Amino acid sequence: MKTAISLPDETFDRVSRRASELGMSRSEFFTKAAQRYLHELDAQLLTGQ
Amino acid sequence: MKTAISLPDETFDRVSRRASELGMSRSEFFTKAAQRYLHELDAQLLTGQ
Repeated sequence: MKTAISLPDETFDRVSRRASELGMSRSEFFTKAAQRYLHELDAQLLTGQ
Repeated sequence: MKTAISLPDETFDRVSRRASELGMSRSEFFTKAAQRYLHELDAQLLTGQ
């Protein structure tokens, strides 16, 4: 299923930039983002204690 | 512009689930993911060097 996300154009450009910094695809980026996103959130929940 | 990412149902479920753990929308999800992704890598660089 294509994740249809409504993002700003500038923000879209930001995503496009990061996916390109890595050299991967936007799909791979979202895959890595989803995992990094949790690692970050979990780091905040841990640090928040 | 809308991000058109191609994610499997297994992964789509997981993204939508994360967004649901927060209780926010997938728009917010990617907004926060893109920013948290930056801090995630930043936490690896700062620590690494």
